Amino acid sequence: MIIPVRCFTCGKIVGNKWEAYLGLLQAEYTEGDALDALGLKRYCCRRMLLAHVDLIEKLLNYAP
Amino acid sequence: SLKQRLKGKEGRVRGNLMGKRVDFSARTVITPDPNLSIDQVGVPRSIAANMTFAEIVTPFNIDRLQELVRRGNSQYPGAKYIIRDNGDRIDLRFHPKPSDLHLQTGYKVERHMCDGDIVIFNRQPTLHKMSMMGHRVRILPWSTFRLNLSVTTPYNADFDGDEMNLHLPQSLETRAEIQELAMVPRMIVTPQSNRPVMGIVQDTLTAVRKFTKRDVFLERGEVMNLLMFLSTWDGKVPQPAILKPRPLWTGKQIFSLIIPGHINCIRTHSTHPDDEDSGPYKHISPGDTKVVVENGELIMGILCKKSLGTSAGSLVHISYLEMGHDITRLFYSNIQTVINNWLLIEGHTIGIGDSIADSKTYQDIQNTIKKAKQDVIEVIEKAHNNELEPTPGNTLRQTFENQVNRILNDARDKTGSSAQKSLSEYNNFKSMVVSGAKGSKINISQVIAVVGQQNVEGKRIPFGFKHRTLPHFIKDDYGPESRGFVENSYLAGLTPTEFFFHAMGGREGLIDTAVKTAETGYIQRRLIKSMESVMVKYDATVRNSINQVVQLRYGEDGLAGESVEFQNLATLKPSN
Amino acid sequence: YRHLALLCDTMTCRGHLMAITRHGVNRQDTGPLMKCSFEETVDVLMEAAAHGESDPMKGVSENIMLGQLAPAGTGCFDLLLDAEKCKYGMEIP
Amino acid sequence: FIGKIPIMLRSTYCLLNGLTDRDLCELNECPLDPGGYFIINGSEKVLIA
Amino acid sequence: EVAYCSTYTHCEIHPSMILGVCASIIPFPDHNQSPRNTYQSAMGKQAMGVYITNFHVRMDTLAHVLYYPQKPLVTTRSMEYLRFRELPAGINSIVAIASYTGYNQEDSVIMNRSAVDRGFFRSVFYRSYKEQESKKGFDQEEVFEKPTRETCQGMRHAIYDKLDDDGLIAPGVRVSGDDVIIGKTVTLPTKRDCSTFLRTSETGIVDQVMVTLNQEGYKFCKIRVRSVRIPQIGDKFASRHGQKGTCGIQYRQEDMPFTCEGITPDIIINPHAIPSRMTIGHLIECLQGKVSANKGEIGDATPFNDAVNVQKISNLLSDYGYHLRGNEVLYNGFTGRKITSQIFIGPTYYQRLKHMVDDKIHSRARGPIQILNRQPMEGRSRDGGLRFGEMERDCQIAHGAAQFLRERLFEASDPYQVHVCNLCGIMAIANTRTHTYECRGCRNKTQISLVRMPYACKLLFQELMSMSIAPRMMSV
Amino acid sequence: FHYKNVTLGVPRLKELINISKKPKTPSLTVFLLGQSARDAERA
Amino acid sequence: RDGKLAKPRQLHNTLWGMVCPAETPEGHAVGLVKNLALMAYISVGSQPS
Amino acid sequence: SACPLRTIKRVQFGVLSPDELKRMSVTEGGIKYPETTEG
Amino acid sequence: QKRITTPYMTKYERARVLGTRALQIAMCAPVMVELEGETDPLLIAMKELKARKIPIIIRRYLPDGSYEDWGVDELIISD
Amino acid sequence: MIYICGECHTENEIKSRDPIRCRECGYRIMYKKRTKRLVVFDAR
Amino acid sequence: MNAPPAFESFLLFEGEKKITINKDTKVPNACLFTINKEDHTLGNIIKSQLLKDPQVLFAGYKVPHPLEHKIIIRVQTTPDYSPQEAFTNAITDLISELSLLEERFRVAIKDKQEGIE
Amino acid sequence: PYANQPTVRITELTDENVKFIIENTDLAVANSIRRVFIAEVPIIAIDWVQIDANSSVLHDEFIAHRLGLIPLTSDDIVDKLQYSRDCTCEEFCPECSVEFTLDVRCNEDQTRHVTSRDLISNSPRVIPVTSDDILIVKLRKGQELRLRAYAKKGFGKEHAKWNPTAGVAFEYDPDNALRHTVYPKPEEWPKSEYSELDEDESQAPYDPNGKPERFYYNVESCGSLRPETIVLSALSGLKKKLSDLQTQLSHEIQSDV
Ligand SMILES: [Mg+2]
Ligand SMILES: [Zn+2]
Ligand SMILES: [Zn+2]
Ligand SMILES: [Zn+2]
Ligand SMILES: [Zn+2]
Repeated sequence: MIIPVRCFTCGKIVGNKWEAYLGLLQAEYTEGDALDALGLKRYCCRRMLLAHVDLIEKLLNYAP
Repeated sequence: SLKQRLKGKEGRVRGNLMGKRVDFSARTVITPDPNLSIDQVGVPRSIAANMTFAEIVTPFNIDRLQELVRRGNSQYPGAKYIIRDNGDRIDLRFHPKPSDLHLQTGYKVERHMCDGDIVIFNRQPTLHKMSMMGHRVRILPWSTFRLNLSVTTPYNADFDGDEMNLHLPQSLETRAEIQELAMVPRMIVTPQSNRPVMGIVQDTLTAVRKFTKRDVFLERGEVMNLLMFLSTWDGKVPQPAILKPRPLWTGKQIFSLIIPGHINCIRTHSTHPDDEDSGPYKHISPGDTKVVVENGELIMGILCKKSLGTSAGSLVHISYLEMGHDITRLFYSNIQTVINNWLLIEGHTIGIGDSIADSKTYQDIQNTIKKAKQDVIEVIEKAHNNELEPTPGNTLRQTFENQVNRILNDARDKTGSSAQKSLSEYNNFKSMVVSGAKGSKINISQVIAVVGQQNVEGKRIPFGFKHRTLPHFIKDDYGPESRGFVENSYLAGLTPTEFFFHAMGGREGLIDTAVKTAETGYIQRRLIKSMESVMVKYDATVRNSINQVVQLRYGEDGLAGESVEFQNLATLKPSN
Repeated sequence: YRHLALLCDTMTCRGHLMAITRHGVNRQDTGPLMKCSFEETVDVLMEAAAHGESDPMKGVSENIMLGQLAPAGTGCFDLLLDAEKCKYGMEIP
Repeated sequence: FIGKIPIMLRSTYCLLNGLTDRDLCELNECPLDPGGYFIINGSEKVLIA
Repeated sequence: EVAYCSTYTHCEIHPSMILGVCASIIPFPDHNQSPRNTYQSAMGKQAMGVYITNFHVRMDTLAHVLYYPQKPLVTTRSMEYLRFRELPAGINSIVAIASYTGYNQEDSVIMNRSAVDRGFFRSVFYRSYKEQESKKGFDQEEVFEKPTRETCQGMRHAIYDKLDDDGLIAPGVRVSGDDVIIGKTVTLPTKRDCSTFLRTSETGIVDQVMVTLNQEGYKFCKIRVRSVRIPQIGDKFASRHGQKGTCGIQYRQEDMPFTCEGITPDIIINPHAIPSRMTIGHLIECLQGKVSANKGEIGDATPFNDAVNVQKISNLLSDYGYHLRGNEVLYNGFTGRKITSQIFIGPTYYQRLKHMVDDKIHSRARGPIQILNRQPMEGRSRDGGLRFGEMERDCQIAHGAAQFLRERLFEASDPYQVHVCNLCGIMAIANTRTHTYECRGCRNKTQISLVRMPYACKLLFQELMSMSIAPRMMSV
Repeated sequence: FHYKNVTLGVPRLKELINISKKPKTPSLTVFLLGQSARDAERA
Repeated sequence: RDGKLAKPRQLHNTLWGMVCPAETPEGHAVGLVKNLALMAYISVGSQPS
Repeated sequence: SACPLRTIKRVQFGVLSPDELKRMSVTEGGIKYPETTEG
Repeated sequence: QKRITTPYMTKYERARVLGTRALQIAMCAPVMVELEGETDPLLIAMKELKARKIPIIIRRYLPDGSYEDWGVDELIISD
Repeated sequence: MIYICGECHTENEIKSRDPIRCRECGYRIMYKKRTKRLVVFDAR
Repeated sequence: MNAPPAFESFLLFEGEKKITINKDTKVPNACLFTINKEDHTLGNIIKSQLLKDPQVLFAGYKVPHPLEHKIIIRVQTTPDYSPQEAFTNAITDLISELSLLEERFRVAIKDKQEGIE
Repeated sequence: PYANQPTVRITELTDENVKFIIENTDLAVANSIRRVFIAEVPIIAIDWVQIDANSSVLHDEFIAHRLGLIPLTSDDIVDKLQYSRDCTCEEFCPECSVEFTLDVRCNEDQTRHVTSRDLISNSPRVIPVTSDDILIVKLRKGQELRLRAYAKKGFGKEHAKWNPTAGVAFEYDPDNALRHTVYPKPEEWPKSEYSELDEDESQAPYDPNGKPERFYYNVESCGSLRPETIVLSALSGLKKKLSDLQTQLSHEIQSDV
């Protein structure tokens, strides 16, 4: 649905990073390059962005 | 009609009268607890509060009872209802104030269930007395039933959503008899097999084998923690196995402390060699096999699944014979607690690398498979020539199939030996196999070398298509892969044709197991109803309900089934 | 061996081969209440009333149906409290 | 009039088929939802082969 | 080559295509045991995941939704076709094969409390209750209105204050379990009221309240309650490779063992389980999952593709600088000392099972009994006594504990007292006020005696007397 | 199925529980008192 | 489902490419319920005229 | 209550006589009305 | 003696006697053996059985119906 | 009392014991308005 | 309650006593110290200091149940020496080491606020 | 019977992370301090959330859980703020709690994204740590979300959100002279970053007597509290726990005599 605020293992904030990660995906950086641009050296922090799927946009499309 | 009103299954005369739902019964998911004692069973606080035991007022304990009356339907320790001498029942919650009501001698107090109460703990289906074992109530905050690892082996319940039922006796006599006959430490042994039904859990058993390895050294601080955990510890530290470099205790020496009193037991090692006993140095035991326990101390060898297993002559069985059931229950708890503390420091692991083998071993496995396939081709061509002659009383086609199967079997055995040679003491998979707690040598052969022939109903896969098992195969194909033989290990991966044949083997196995359970249960139910009447009288003659004698003495020996143990006469076997 | 020996001995106790089946239980010296618990209650009870037959109550099932303790272990013997042993006793408040 | 025949969802006769994803969003019907189930008394029933 | 045939009429498009949608989700199925793949097909159907994107628009009873659904790190190409990625039923969890406090033994999974606090594996539950006004007769019309003690003959002790004037609870309020959520009054020639109660311990805030005309046209109201449930030790979590188990225990991140990096595995599984089920694929997937996270590209789990080999994945891990086997040195959290044996750790996709401990737990004490047979019956709490099995009674006979067996058989259910004379086996009329009972026909008070037998047995004896066969009870 | 044809396992136990005039695969092992048992040709 | 006959329950060679062997519900009846292969399509059928 | 509590030694089954049934029957003169209650 | 029935108390007899003695203590039976600061009736009952001071005589029923009377002191604890 | 019509996204009061309908929308489906009272929650 | 509250785990009740004195007759001058509502972190540090002390013959720290919050520490000393004195000495040594470490860390940050350069 | 004198050397000092090495100290002391930084150091995070009305797709409970996880600056007022239960003042007030109020309405056709920066705090010192902005929820056109929240002081043990630091890296004895961990193949294993082992030397030679020393600790923080400040606070907190235990023991011995 929406990115979790904190990484499941470290507790480092991932919610702010997700908007930056989407911008890196929009830019030349690939999914691996975007994680390198973030500079996370721990797989758990990289995994949260890589495995996350945004279903919030689908919910927004439906009329309220 | 009135005759129609009388009914059998789901009927008042039979279904309701013979079996009826019982109050004071609690059901919830079960989770294992190593720390909890074997008698103790974890109970959720909410279930414990709902369950109640009627208690006669006693002058010595009146102060506790009045406190329970003061807190009604609020605190966990409280009385939901009070029964007066008249027998009228009063609700504290409905009554405006609990304090105004006054307790009198002989009043009945519905105290909520508390730790130390005795309950009957049973699995949802009971096929034997061992399934139903009396347990001591213990309270834990979470809503789950917590039971010791040792009690799990008689229950035989895997912890995947499984649930169990506990019933609380409301009568002093019923509670006392349940303690005398159904207590879990008393039921550790089984009369039918004359052996304990309780065996060390696989995680503890593999750790025990690693703990009893010769190359185990423990620091003084680590040993002090193990002594603190041991209930059997007498508060006196044993002299260290190694003294001058630093105080050190061997794992076998720490296990000797766990063993209670002075029980003497000898158990053959799981990997113990018959050749070693015939050969010299049998007493020396170079392989550390031939486990021997003397004066309640492990002296030599490595403890194995057989030594701590649910079998006659086991070290736990010897503890039951001399130390007694209560001490044996403490011994089971002590082994688990010490093993867990040692296990976290030692560590346990499994990996693809343990499954993987050296390339030279893989090349050897490929060579034997190639030779077997060539031999099968030679048999097929000879059969077409008709050089092969049918064995008497057997079809030529059957003999040709049997000989091809023999070639596959010998090759699979050779690949299996290559898989065993690749395994090393460092390798985790070999260590689990050596303990025997989990895994098997045959499982290793499937994992590293050849899974083996896949068959349905013990016969090679038939040709569903005309003359062909599959469209990809040619007509009249006698190739081993066509007949479902699998020469590929699980780690290597399975070809789609092999995978389909493997699925057929899995499907047939699944059907037989499900059908078998229903049939065995049905026949057992008829047998249990038929033999329930038979019983032993005061004179010790076994008799039916009619009282016609079945046997003059029980078992033809007039002795308990558990008491008899295997012994060697050593008179008839030697020459005159 | 004791469990195996008992199963053959009870089967051969009659002196004829009998299968463990409902029909085999139906031909027995057991009382009508046991037959009533076996789903043949209507026929046996009419026959018992006509012949004035009386249930023995030997079976454990007959006792449990009436709510009496089954005649198993812990039920056959009856205790007999004795005053002479009671006389050397200490009263408690 | 002969009678009323229940209509399988996402069938050509059914209104949902032939509608764009935006039209489905207005009707609160998911484009992802497979369909193929008859609706009887406001419940989902699918025939089994 | 020496092919079986050189003129094949047709060729398979792909070997993996034959596998079904449930089979495809499992990674490396061929490496895994064939029965284990079958078990996971059942697990995938009962896995808890959002059924459809517009879950809110449709009110569904027992609906299961996932707080943070995540795509698997390793995905089969077939999985994309069934759109499993679009609506995932599981969240990836780091997994280590190790033995710690012994809670993990016998298919139990250790879990991180800190991850549960962050909302990992958290789920949303929706339950819908629907009530329609009934008008079988004009006097039997059942309008929905708030129940009041003065106007209602059958009003329950539970307060009706939560219910609105319409008799329908307001949306957005939090209602405790076993509390009335719908109030209806049936006209009485005052008027008795029919009230529907919440499931016990539902603890669910009302998501929305809907009032609409029914197909019949009678007033129809649907109430949906939403309850948020965190992961629990009782709750079962299932691994993708045919593994299912309850959570053994939950520990704090400091309590959980930590690597040199300090990463702590979300879920810890016993090492013994993997050899018994021979799940070779699960170990490969754990290696692939760590490789995929470092690589930054999603792994392929197709079984017959043969794109990735165990050695190739190990070589990729060595390139990342991680050990090729994937074993990592770990420190016991409490000791702070590096563990003697390195533990292999790899992320494994995990799907939460539908079964939950909270629904399963139930206990009954002094519950209301049915008038016809005096049998124990479930109350509004919905908790009922467990039936005593016929086999369980036989086990008690083998134990020799006759008193306990008698207590469950007679005292626990329908205990009754009857009066009979020695000769006459008829049910003598009993008057409590007189305290004297008389077998009618012989007018006897000396012969009368008190016998305790089950109420079901007493009524059965009366039915036999109606059939003209009289059971006769004699003291001698 | 694994052993000619013999009845073993739970079905054989079921045959003991319910007596059957004919077993599913009846067979009797035969031993010879005469010297024929010792030598294959006489057997 | 009650019937225990082995031949209907057992997987067959012709089933290849038409059904998924792994996708079978476990229980008293094994393999009685099957799911068709994704490539496999049930034919609507055509007039023979 | 006042009546003593004792176990039943034996149970005997015999046909129930109509004459004894009439004596123990609660109703006198039988039931002459099919309706459960007139009003 | 000349009794076929064993002089030693049977395990079933031991269970009933311990339950009966415990039942008496909870009711408020005078204690033949003083309790060692025990509020649990079962614990006192087991010590009373070891003392053999319990006032209980057990009647054993033979198939012919002959009765054998054994005092708690005469009976030997099975355990 | 007050009810919300989903089709036209407007709130129209519905009389008790009166057939449900919407003014100028002809909609018989109504949703009760959110309660005025505020329910506290725990961030944990 | 099915889930224990977090505040209760670290907070002792008024009736509960933080430290309990127990006497062991198994060995001379052996005293058992039990601390309720205590995390594993405090117990590990106390046991190591007691092990370092020559006077303390036996130092053992264990947790009876993980779900329960409690630590049990056993101290054995020479008959002339007192076990309670050893326990207090271990606490003082730990406090002295921590205070010196805190001063050194504070000096180190002051030395390089912007780093070495 | 006297504690050894510890020596502290700081490899790196930065807001994002602090790397420090402590030598001449016991392994148990090194492990205890590492655990203390993660759970014994208090931070200010939202504990109470009340939503007057919710129109967002996410339910009110979902929004409340996200708000608590979001970090709030606690560098100087963690000591100044008091636990609401401990303080005798009203539970909702400025001294013991920080009030956060967010009201967001989207009238544009484009969805408006709610951010942590949007939250308004009565106390300036406690603020959402924004320099990007964390996305709490996305609001569709015509949807308004209004909520009132209060932030209460708590340490890591109480909740994961209250923990003030990310995962802390602790390692010691990179060369395996102690042989605490034994590798079946030393060459396959990669050498540690702090390892002094040469490329030729796959593993360190075993030493009969070894002392754990030169422990390496790296602390990474959200930035609400400085990582070096967290270490200084942790050392005082562990010392306070020992002092409280000594005070309890002194009272207990006084009661005995
Ligand atoms: Mg199971
Ligand atoms: Zn992370
Ligand atoms: Zn009479
Ligand atoms: Zn409208
Ligand atoms: Zn305040």
